[PDB]
This record gives sequence, structure tokens and C-alpha cells, in this order.
Amino acid sequence: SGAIYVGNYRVVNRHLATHNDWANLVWEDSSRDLLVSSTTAQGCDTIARCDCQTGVYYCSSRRKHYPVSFSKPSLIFVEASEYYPARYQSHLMLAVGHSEPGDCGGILRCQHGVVGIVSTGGNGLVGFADVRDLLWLDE
Ligand SMILES: COc1ncccc1NC(=O)N1CCC[C@H](C(N)=O)C1
Ligand SMILES: [Zn+2]
Repeated sequence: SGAIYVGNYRVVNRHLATHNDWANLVWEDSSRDLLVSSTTAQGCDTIARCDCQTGVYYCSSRRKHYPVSFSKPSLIFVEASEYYPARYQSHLMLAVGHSEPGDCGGILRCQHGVVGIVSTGGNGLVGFADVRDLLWLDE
């Protein structure tokens, strides 16, 4: 679990969005595993606008943060799960690191701000849904 709170927006993994997220929907994209909902309170986070390929992510299944080197956002094949058929997920960044399904939502940050959230993993890989191209989150 986990979310990014920026301005009057909440960014979550689309497959973990709640009834309240869908009732206050701003934007969603199944190919990116992202959903953004509107909030009444002002959010605590800021979004990185950079080309960093290193950062630190929060891993809830270890109660720890780990440093990572990750690929540029790309179109990556993701195996079928209970949430989606087998498909290509876009804007995904992979790194070597630990994850379990419940780690989805953990934030990846660089020195500039939030880069994305944990969205996929397995066998010592972890994948992050990038949010740095979503410029409207800041307006
Ligand atoms: C962090 O996730 C994991 N980590 C380790 C083992 C397995 C997983 N799970 C996944 O990768 N899933 C399940 C949830 C929906 C994901 C998607 N973005 O399509 C795919
Ligand atoms: Zn950065």
C-alpha cells in the first residue's frame, strides 16, 4: 500500500484504488497501473522533474529503504495477475531489489522529489511506475 499526496491530488496504484478514489477520479491509466483522485486537504509531497536513474525506495515487506539504480521509463511485459491480464505496462522502470505484492505503493525518491511508486516485481526485481512526466500534478 501507499500513495503520493501532491496539491489536491492523491496518486495510487490503479489496482489498489478504493471506492473513494473512483468516486473522486481525476485520471486513470490501466496500461501504467496509475490512478489519481482529488482530495480536500493539501498534500505533503513534491514531484521530481529530472532524469535521475538512481534513488531510494521504501520496501514495506522489510520495513526498510533501499538504494536502487533503475532503467528509464519503458514498455515492459508483465505476467498475468488477479488484477490484470498478461500485458505490456508502459512508463515502467526496473531495478534489482526486493519486493512482494503488498509492497505496491512504496515511494521511490531521488534528491529532487518523488519519482514514482512500486508497481511490479519478482525474483529480485522491482518495478516502479514513473510519475515525472505528469506535469499537471503540480498545477
Ligand atoms: C511488487 O509486486 C510484486 N512483487 C513481487 C512478486 C509479485 C509482485 N506482483 C506484481 O508484480 N503484480 C501484482 C499486482 C499488479 C502488478 C501490475 N502492475 O501489473 C503485478
Ligand atoms: Zn532527480
